[PDB]
Amino acid sequence: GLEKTVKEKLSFEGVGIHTGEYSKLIIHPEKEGTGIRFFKNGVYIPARHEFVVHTNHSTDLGFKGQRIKTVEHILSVLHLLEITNVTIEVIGNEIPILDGSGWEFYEAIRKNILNQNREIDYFVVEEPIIVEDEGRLIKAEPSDTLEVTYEGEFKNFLGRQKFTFVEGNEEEIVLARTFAFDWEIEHIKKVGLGKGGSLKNTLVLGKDKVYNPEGLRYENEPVRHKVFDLIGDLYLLGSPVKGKFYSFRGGHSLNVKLVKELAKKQK
Ligand SMILES: CCCCCCCCCCCCCC(=O)O
Ligand SMILES: [Zn+2]
Ligand SMILES: [Zn+2]
Ligand SMILES: [Zn+2]
Ligand SMILES: [Zn+2]
Repeated sequence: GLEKTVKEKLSFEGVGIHTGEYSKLIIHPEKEGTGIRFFKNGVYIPARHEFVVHTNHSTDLGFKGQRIKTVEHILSVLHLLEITNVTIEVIGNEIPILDGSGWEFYEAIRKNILNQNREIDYFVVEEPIIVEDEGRLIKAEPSDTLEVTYEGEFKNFLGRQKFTFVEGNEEEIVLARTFAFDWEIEHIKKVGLGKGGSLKNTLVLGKDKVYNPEGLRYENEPVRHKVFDLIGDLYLLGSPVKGKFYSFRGGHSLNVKLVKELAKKQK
């Protein structure tokens, strides 16, 4: 496939789920071979694993004293549409959460794709690999197409659920919203996070209840969102990824751990 950028500048704005502050994005077109990077207060922060500085409740990047929180969703949408060259200018300290999914980003960027004059240099998983952490596990193996399966084992009514994404089914995961369980809200607030969270941008679940009056968009919306997250974190490898992935209870921390190991193996 050929590298792609956006036809023109695209802007998005809104509160950040963690900072609770208003932030704005301006997605700028870039020439072939530029790659995906963020720009904040005069500093360019490449969308690569070397710049990850936090992964507990979001994937955050930083460089030279400048930090940007929650890049997982915008990066996942860019990965899914195979946008390879753009500069995401951020005026604020975090990417706007919007409705908690990648829908708005997806609809806008998809309508503004510009093919360029260079073959994409994909990151191709060359051999099987497995990373684990406290019962959580993620496996990656060779594949001509990006395939991602996420299996969750939740302590509430969700129980055991599984979802598989395959190329062409992008729309099945870009609408899945971020979620949190009521029993983890106290901790998130205590560590200085989740300041912008609300039922408008977060699916809040209880042991046996869904607080959002609109309910779930899909009975397995939570696992679809986790697949969406992994695809965003996988883009930290530096280019569109070709491989088959299986994540069991994975999260941003384990996702980045996998990315770093795959990168080391210069796979
Ligand atoms: C009662 C209003 C709801 C408060 C929402 C708390 C903030 C949401 C935390 C974000 C959870 C996603 C964590 C992740 O990125 O893996
Ligand atoms: Zn090609
Ligand atoms: Zn924490
Ligand atoms: Zn996240
Ligand atoms: Zn997410």
